[PDB]
Amino acid sequence: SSGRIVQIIGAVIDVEFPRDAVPSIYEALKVQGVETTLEVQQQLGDGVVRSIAMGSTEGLKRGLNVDSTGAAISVPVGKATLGRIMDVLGNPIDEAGPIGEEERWGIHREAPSYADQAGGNELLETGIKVIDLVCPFAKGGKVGLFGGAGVGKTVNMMELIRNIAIEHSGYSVFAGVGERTREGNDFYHEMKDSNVLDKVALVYGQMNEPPGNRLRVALTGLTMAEKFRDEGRDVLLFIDNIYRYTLAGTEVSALLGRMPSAVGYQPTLAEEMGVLQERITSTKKGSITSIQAVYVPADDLTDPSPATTFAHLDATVVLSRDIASLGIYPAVDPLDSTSRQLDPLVIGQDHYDTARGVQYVLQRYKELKDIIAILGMDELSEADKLLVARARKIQRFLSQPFFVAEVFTGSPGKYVSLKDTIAGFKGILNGDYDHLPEQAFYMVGGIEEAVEKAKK
Amino acid sequence: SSGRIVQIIGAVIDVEFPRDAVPSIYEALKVQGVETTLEVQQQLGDGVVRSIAMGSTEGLKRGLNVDSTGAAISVPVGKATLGRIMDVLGNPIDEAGPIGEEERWGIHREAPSYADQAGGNELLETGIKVIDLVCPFAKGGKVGLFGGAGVGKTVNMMELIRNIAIEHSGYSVFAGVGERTREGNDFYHEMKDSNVLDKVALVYGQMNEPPGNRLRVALTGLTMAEKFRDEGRDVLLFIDNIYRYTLAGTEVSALLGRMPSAVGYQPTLAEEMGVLQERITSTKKGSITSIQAVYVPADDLTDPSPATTFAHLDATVVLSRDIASLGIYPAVDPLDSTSRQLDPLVIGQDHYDTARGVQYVLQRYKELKDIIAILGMDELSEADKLLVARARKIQRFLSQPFFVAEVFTGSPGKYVSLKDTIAGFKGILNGDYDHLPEQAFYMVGGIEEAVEKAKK
Amino acid sequence: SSGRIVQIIGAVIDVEFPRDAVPSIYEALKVQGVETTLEVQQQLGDGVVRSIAMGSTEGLKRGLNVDSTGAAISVPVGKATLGRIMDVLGNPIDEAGPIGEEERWGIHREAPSYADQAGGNELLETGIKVIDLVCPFAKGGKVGLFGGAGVGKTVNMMELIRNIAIEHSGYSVFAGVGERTREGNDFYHEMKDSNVLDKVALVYGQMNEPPGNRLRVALTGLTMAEKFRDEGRDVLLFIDNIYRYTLAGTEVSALLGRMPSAVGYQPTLAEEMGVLQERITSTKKGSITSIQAVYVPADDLTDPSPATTFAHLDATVVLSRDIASLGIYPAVDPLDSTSRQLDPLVIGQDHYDTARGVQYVLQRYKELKDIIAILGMDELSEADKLLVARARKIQRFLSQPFFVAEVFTGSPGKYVSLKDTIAGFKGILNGDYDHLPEQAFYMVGGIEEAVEKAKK
Amino acid sequence: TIVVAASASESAALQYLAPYSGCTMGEYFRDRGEDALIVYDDLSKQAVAYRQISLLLRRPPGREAYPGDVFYL
Amino acid sequence: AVVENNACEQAARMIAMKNATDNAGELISDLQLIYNKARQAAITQEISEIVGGAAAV
Ligand SMILES: Nc1ncnc2c1ncn2[C@@H]1O[C@H](COP(=O)(O)OP(=O)(O)O)[C@@H](O)[C@H]1O
Ligand SMILES: Nc1ncnc2c1ncn2[C@@H]1O[C@H](COP(=O)(O)OP(=O)(O)O)[C@@H](O)[C@H]1O
Ligand SMILES: Nc1ncnc2c1ncn2[C@@H]1O[C@H](COP(=O)(O)OP(=O)(O)O)[C@@H](O)[C@H]1O
Ligand SMILES: [Mg+2]
Ligand SMILES: [Mg+2]
Repeated sequence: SSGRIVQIIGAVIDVEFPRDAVPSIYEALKVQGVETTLEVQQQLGDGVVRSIAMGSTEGLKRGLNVDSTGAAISVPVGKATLGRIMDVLGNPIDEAGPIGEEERWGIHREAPSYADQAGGNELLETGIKVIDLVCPFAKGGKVGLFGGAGVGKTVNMMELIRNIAIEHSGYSVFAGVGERTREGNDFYHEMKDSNVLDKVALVYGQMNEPPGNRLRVALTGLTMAEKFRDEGRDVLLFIDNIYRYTLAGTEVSALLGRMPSAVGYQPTLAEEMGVLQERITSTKKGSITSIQAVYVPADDLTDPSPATTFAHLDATVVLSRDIASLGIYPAVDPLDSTSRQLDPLVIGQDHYDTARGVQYVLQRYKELKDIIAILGMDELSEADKLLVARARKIQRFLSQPFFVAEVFTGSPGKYVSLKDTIAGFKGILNGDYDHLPEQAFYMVGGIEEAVEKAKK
Repeated sequence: SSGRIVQIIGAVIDVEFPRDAVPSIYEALKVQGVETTLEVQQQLGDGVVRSIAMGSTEGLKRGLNVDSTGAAISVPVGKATLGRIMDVLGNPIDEAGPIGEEERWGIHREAPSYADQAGGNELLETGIKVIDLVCPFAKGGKVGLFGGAGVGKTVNMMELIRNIAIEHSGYSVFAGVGERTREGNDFYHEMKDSNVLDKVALVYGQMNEPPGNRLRVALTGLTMAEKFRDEGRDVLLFIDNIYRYTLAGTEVSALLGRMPSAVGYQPTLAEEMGVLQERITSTKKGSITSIQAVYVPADDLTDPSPATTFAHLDATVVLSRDIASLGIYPAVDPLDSTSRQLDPLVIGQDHYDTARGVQYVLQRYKELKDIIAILGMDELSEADKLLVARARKIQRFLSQPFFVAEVFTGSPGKYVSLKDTIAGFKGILNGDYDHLPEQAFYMVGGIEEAVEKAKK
Repeated sequence: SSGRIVQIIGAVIDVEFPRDAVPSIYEALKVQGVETTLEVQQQLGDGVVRSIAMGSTEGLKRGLNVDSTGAAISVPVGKATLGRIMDVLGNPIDEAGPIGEEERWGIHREAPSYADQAGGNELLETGIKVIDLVCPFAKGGKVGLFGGAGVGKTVNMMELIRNIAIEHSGYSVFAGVGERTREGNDFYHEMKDSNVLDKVALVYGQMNEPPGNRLRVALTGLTMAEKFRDEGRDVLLFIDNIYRYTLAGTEVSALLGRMPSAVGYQPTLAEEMGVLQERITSTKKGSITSIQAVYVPADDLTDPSPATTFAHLDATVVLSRDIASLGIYPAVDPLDSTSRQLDPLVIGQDHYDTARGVQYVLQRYKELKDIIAILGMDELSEADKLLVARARKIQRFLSQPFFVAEVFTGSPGKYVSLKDTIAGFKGILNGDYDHLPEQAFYMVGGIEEAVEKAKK
Repeated sequence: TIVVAASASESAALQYLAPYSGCTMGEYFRDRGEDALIVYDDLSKQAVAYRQISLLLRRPPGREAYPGDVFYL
Repeated sequence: AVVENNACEQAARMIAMKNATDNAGELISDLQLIYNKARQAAITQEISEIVGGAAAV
């Protein structure tokens, strides 16, 4: 049946329905004669429901007829979503026609049960040396990405999108939570030019959209990722900024009139984060792994938003402006970046000792560099100068030419295995390559390629 | 028609009138029997108006009949107001009987239009070294004396009144808003004993008066100044504390049914301030030169009230508690004070370079102060040791004995001309006085008196 | 007559009675089917009263009958309470049978009048060096032990119970307000095994209890003590934690329909404290020496509850988490702790000068902390270095092993007389001990033990 | 000396009114050509008593739950 | 002997100033935590006052 608009206050709209036809919480409603969607938030009673417009409310009036759809916001899922740009409701924002969908799924569901969890920890082989050695990702895990602009964040996402599809038969989904319209257009062309667009589904909630759109885009992208996982795949879910998901929840909570919590956040802060993060896991069919960019308010790591997010992160990848100047384009900081999987009871004693060996040598070199600067290179012992030489070789061997970066590097891309990554660094730590020049260990991929690059 | 009091709560009173005889916004009402005036602030509906008492409510009761006057508060204006002390309602508060008015104006009015504004840069000399150097005032300009409690706002204003109003050929309006009754008595006897009371109109609303009185006293004084400006005359308008106008609005805002904003202020803080401040201006008919003292709650210049006030003024003079705590008066901060006249095109290149030269030395001394505290003074360069000595001399050469402050210091007052100020600071910056001790520059006047003081 | 439960919200219950039979404020009511007791707080109108339950509300429902008792909560008083444990309602909770009461008193009374007050300046030696030096206690006066969580409040009270029962021959009353149930069991068996129990009355309302019990237990203990004071006896009234009486009031305040004050506290915060604190006094009939532990929320001494308590005490002992972190016990702050008895006319000049000298030394040492923190002790002046050395010795000489702490440490307890306390600190101030190492003063009781500790 | 007492156990109304009662007793000498001195041992406690009454009367709170007219007090 | 002691004075000072720089950073680190605690507390108090006044008006 149908109801009538009774009150309009900004993005908040109240609708009255017959006592026998009141729509459910989270049900999607359609205004007759206008392209406006309302998501139901609360049942006030006496037939009246409180909803949030998923669009602009300009030109709406009291008394307009509204229709119930019988289910939550339902979006297209499957193969047809690849290489397409969509809004929060699943509409094709690109001027490429209708999506060739075969099925539609509602955006709200429970996380997989206690019985649906996978039987252990399985690393996701990214094929990138520095990440697979120092920042090992677990399948079904959540990775926090930290750093400023112009440090390789976009190129690193495109390489991961290429490798999951070509080396693991998977797919990717990108959720633009509070996306800037200029950057959203630039990213779409960069992926078309890099030939990765047909391997990813793009869902954008732009900054100029109402709070309800920015809050639900993460669930729309997650619903598309859930479909591929059920197919029998390992999937990558990229979230453009997890802080903007928290802020959209704060904005919606204030519009609905709820009493604010500590530091002004919504009272539901931990539950809203848990509802999103608990769906990203390794099941008994497939595994959704997520890469999420993280923003820290006022540089305070104790602030409720950073605090809550860090509770669901399995790894932290930090991109460094200093490392980029050195010339290592991946730009991941081996000392600041960390992973909960860097444990001998998970990755075995060999991988753990090799990774901790690289971190120890790189720590000592950072201390020695201040000594060499303040007092001079002649002041160091013979053992310390030998360490400096191995540290420099390790530092350059952390570099790698990516297939999406051939335009910048002028060289073909490389996919190094975890086995080849461990063997190369273990050899340099033991001194098996002490005769080779450090440059021979720059932009080569596996350790056998350094040997030849040195031969010429 | 006639109305009945229906609700008294503190200074706010509700009056119910026939639904065909509801008085206008800002309309004045009179209580029957009791001598009390109420101004309509809001029309709640059903013939009821919300009003604020311009007196005490201890004698008011529910059911007292109230009369509609058909207009807003009408105060006497013109020549009859000179040499008289008056309240918010324009009644005489001196024993000299009634005022021979020939016209009454309404305290509420529109601000002059954009086409009526006038621009002038005539330099006005004050006789104070710090102001004449970094805050040069202009005829027809707006000046603000910003400061906390006990730093010199009243004293400095009295010195200006003496160095300007006494010589000023035109008329003058002095408005005491939320002032101490003792200061008002001392100033009245001072204007009367100095024979200058004949050219000064005095309006007083002290701290012992009801919120409504302190909320409209500024509009009464300004209405008298506007009558004189519109006659084509040049006028001086001195306001003792314009903060008391904002505070009276905060004290009454919550009882008027308004939700509070940041730092517990009325949600109408910026509009209530703009409506008053835009009338205090120099149009194309006559010129109002105005000096306002601005209280800074808890010495915090970021507080919403002080922060909203800076944009309304041409000259901003800042008084510092840290300078006053060192026994240095006037306690003007030469790094936070500013004027639109501090421009090479208006004041000349020599004055401008001397002012910027003094500010550069003081900013450099502010950052060397911590070094000297922890390590000591011998660990500085020869250039820094010399700069610290000159900064301490400039900081003491800005102090000045005032004629209105002889009861507090015991020392005779001094008036320094702009030529003498520039010469004294240019000499200290150049090095012409690097032999005299820093104590020779404390409380003296012109640079010759520092030379005489040094010998003794 | 009989009323009906009309509303239930947590610990607060509304009951409706016939208009001619409405119970008075503080009247006790009993629920017919469960015998649960309720205390009337306010009369709401229409025959409805609001009350707090003196027990659990689980299982209660609307429509149950309620009986008015015609009087306030009345508890047994006199000799029959000695060596017995009671709850908030005066029921025995020690399994030893009924109390042989001759009379009962209501728990609400007015404080004694101005003309029934008594002045006590007789010093009460505690045996603790820090307290006997800077916080001298007096017979018939009030003491407050202020401190954060786990800083020493209960340990310092148990030591004061042990060393004050040496000279005192009368009765004691102990009120356990919202503290650990294990600590009440430990104290009861300790006194029972030591044969001290027949001179102490015990009342409990611990952390396990509902809000109504924790809110009224303090009144029940004080009422029994008042019976002994008014029989012309010298009594000791010990309160396990006075902050819990105020906190139980905060949990119930919003349910009583009151608007909250600063940091969520009840608007009635200072009156509730005074109404209980004023009754705890030495009248002309008898004396009530009282020692109260005062909890400090999140270590903030500026919090409204601790801030409001200081004015009700004769001696203030302020414990600190920093002093406790260095190893010192008792962790008293000599600079924050004070007493009304620290006067030359009460204690003599010699003790007063020793205390003034100790404080002067520590105050200067506190001021040099930041300089030593960045540059170390070696840059201080010759005199400064000497003070820093005496300040460090005075600090460890304020440490003392207690007889209630030999179980925690294993070292034996020490009792130090006032004469030995003055002599030890006077010697350290004069420089008579400048040749001993600092660690010869830590936990040494008397100064002679420091001389014998320095031999190792 | 005249001593005016409104102790900690007395009604918040008596603590709120005590400074005005003492002021009125001092004003008797002022109005008759004599000199007087008055000490208010704690105006911060008078403000806390006024805040209690105002919150129980359900008047809207200000800057630290204090009444809007605490300056005028 | 004098000249060698001057070389020792310079080296000793190098170490003293390194220690002082490190100690300063530790104090900055501790103060920044107290500052963040004060920043968060100021926001919660203001919101309570805004909500409290709006729940009356
Ligand atoms: N892997 C790479 N190989 C070579 N150059 C790179 C690489 N990653 C980043 N860069 C350089 O850094 C620039 C910015 O990288 P990008 O991924 O777009 O960072 P961001 O998205 O923050 O702007 C690139 O245009 C390129 O010049
Ligand atoms: N120029 C000055 N010279 C000497 N003392 C001064 C001067 N200005 C202020 N003071 C001191 O401070 C008081 C003036 O403060 P006042 O002008 O009333 O400050 P405000 O109006 O900012 O509260 C004097 O009583 C005196 O003690
Ligand atoms: N030697 C000590 N002397 C005093 N207090 C100590 C000592 N060592 C540790 N503390 C701790 O102080 C606690 C008691 O004080 P506190 O926690 O402040 O009292 P409360 O139980 O009332 O909260 C003890 O249980 C003990 O663990
Ligand atoms: Mg003043
Ligand atoms: Mg305890």
